[PDB]
Amino acid sequence: AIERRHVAVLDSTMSYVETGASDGPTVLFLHGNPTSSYIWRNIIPHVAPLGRCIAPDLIGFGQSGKPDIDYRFFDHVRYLDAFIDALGIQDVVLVAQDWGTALAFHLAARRPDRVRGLAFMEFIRPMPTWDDFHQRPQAREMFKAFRTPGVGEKMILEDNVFVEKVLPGSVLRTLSEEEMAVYRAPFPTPESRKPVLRFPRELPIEGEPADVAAILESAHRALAASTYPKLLFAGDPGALISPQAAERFAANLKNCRLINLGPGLHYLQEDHPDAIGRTIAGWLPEIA
Repeated sequence: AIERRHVAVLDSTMSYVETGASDGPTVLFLHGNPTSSYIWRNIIPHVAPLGRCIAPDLIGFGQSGKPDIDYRFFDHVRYLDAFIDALGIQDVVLVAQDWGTALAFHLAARRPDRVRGLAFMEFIRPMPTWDDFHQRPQAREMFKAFRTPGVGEKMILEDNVFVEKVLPGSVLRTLSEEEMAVYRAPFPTPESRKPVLRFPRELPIEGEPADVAAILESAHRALAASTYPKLLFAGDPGALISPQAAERFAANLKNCRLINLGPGLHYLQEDHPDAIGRTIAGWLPEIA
């Protein structure tokens, strides 16, 4: 009982995977850069017996449409909101990673009524300095380059380094040639890679861009006050989130359980699908 579908959204379409009607909650899975619903493929089967799983491809990613837009964070907000409306999704449990977490936090800040729980990992937070981005200095230098005009275009649009090198580089196991062919499929041309280049330029680092920084600071205030149940997964060493930062974050949030998965980098779904899926499955009955 699983299907890839498409739905008209604003000026385009979005693709999504759906497991269909369930007596349990609706569970909305949100990927980040430069992945798609595909990253949840080994996790969703653990959750499907307990809830209706919906995993969209963000606009410009996966099998979603490629409209002529900027692909800013605010564009993703609008397309995801319209996706939610088009499917009639109401109460939801959010499962999110990377930019999917920023979308989840901003959704919960505006519509707290609807958010019944949040399982998250490797999340976006305002970063006052570059030392607050990532944990390895060579990664900081690379993302500084992505954020530099001209240089980032060459690296991401022309050479496709985010898909071809950064993605497999932040998985401990080796992604197979067939897995990489799926991950590369949305991005055959420099033009198609525009969303992949815009995302790192949206990261709120040193207060810039100021519009994203302010919106995510507000979303984090709402998250800190919120009372819905939460699961925070973390790897060692992780990438955006160190083990120490994850422990402090989960300790300070309300109703938040920390799951230390063990050795892992950024794309934790690729190294720990059973642990993530089984843990979410065991936690959903607390929500219902």
